[PDB]
Amino acid sequence: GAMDSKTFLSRHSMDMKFTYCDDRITELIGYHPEELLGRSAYEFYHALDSENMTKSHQNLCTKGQVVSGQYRMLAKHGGYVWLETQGTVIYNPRNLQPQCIMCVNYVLSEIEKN
Repeated sequence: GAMDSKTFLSRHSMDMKFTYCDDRITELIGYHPEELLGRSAYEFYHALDSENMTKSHQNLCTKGQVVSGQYRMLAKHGGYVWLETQGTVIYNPRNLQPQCIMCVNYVLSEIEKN
Protein backbone atom coordinates (compact mmCIF):
# COMPACT_ATOMS: atom_id res chain seq x y z
CA GLY A 1 0.00 0.00 0.00
CA ALA A 2 2.63 2.53 1.11
CA MET A 3 0.51 5.20 2.77
CA ASP A 4 1.53 7.86 5.28
CA SER A 5 -1.99 9.22 5.72
CA LYS A 6 -3.20 11.71 8.31
CA THR A 7 -4.36 9.75 11.35
CA PHE A 8 -4.34 10.79 14.99
CA LEU A 9 -5.36 8.70 17.99
CA SER A 10 -8.05 10.13 20.22
CA ARG A 11 -9.77 9.25 23.46
CA HIS A 12 -12.93 10.31 25.15
CA SER A 13 -14.54 9.25 28.42
CA MET A 14 -18.18 8.12 28.95
CA ASP A 15 -19.89 11.27 27.64
CA MET A 16 -17.06 11.34 25.10
CA LYS A 17 -16.07 14.95 25.53
CA PHE A 18 -12.29 14.38 24.92
CA THR A 19 -9.71 13.00 27.35
CA TYR A 20 -6.77 12.43 24.98
CA CYS A 21 -5.56 13.81 21.68
CA ASP A 22 -2.57 12.74 19.61
CA ASP A 23 0.06 15.44 19.04
CA ARG A 24 -0.61 15.35 15.30
CA ILE A 25 -3.87 17.21 16.00
CA THR A 26 -1.99 20.54 16.20
CA GLU A 27 -1.41 20.23 12.47
CA LEU A 28 -4.71 18.49 11.72
CA ILE A 29 -7.47 20.25 13.67
CA GLY A 30 -5.37 23.25 14.65
CA TYR A 31 -6.06 22.88 18.38
CA HIS A 32 -3.72 21.56 21.04
CA PRO A 33 -3.99 17.97 22.45
CA GLU A 34 -4.41 19.57 25.87
CA GLU A 35 -6.88 21.98 24.35
CA LEU A 36 -9.29 19.18 23.51
CA LEU A 37 -8.55 16.86 26.43
CA GLY A 38 -10.99 18.26 28.94
CA ARG A 39 -13.73 19.82 26.82
CA SER A 40 -17.01 18.60 25.34
CA ALA A 41 -16.56 17.15 21.86
CA TYR A 42 -20.15 17.72 20.70
CA GLU A 43 -19.50 21.48 20.30
CA PHE A 44 -16.75 21.30 17.68
CA TYR A 45 -17.58 17.65 17.02
CA HIS A 46 -19.21 18.23 13.64
CA ALA A 47 -21.95 20.80 13.02
CA LEU A 48 -24.49 18.89 10.93
CA ASP A 49 -22.61 15.62 11.24
CA SER A 50 -22.80 15.61 15.02
CA GLU A 51 -26.20 13.94 14.57
CA ASN A 52 -24.31 11.27 12.66
CA MET A 53 -21.93 11.06 15.61
CA THR A 54 -24.91 10.92 17.97
CA LYS A 55 -25.94 7.80 16.06
CA SER A 56 -22.35 6.63 16.53
CA HIS A 57 -22.41 7.31 20.30
CA GLN A 58 -25.87 5.73 20.44
CA ASN A 59 -24.46 2.64 18.73
CA LEU A 60 -21.10 2.54 20.46
CA CYS A 61 -22.57 2.91 23.95
CA THR A 62 -23.60 -0.76 23.92
CA LYS A 63 -21.74 -2.39 21.06
CA GLY A 64 -18.16 -2.02 22.28
CA GLN A 65 -17.19 -0.93 18.77
CA VAL A 66 -18.42 1.44 16.06
CA VAL A 67 -17.51 2.62 12.58
CA SER A 68 -18.31 5.90 10.85
CA GLY A 69 -17.19 7.60 7.68
CA GLN A 70 -16.65 11.03 6.16
CA TYR A 71 -17.96 13.68 8.54
CA ARG A 72 -17.05 17.34 8.99
CA MET A 73 -14.84 17.99 11.99
CA LEU A 74 -14.58 21.59 13.17
CA ALA A 75 -11.11 23.02 12.88
CA LYS A 76 -9.75 25.63 15.25
CA HIS A 77 -11.04 28.60 13.27
CA GLY A 78 -14.44 27.11 12.47
CA GLY A 79 -13.11 25.10 9.59
CA TYR A 80 -14.25 21.68 8.49
CA VAL A 81 -12.09 18.69 7.72
CA TRP A 82 -13.58 15.47 6.40
CA LEU A 83 -12.69 12.47 8.51
CA GLU A 84 -13.74 8.96 9.50
CA THR A 85 -14.00 7.54 13.03
CA GLN A 86 -12.87 4.06 13.93
CA GLY A 87 -14.61 3.82 17.28
CA THR A 88 -14.33 1.55 20.29
CA VAL A 89 -15.50 1.75 23.90
CA ILE A 90 -13.00 0.57 26.42
CA TYR A 91 -14.92 -0.51 29.48
CA ASN A 92 -13.53 -0.81 32.98
CA PRO A 93 -12.72 -4.45 33.73
CA ARG A 94 -13.38 -4.03 37.46
CA ASN A 95 -16.34 -1.68 36.97
CA LEU A 96 -17.67 -2.60 33.51
CA GLN A 97 -18.51 1.10 33.16
CA PRO A 98 -17.34 3.11 30.11
CA GLN A 99 -13.69 3.51 31.03
CA CYS A 100 -12.92 5.52 27.91
CA ILE A 101 -13.61 5.93 24.21
CA MET A 102 -10.93 5.01 21.67
CA CYS A 103 -11.21 6.95 18.44
CA VAL A 104 -9.06 6.59 15.36
CA ASN A 105 -9.47 9.60 13.07
CA TYR A 106 -8.64 9.51 9.38
CA VAL A 107 -8.14 12.90 7.74
CA LEU A 108 -9.49 12.50 4.23
CA SER A 109 -10.20 15.99 2.98
CA GLU A 110 -8.31 19.02 4.27
CA ILE A 111 -9.72 22.30 5.55
CA GLU A 112 -13.01 23.06 3.91
CA LYS A 113 -14.49 26.42 4.76
CA ASN A 114 -18.04 27.70 4.33
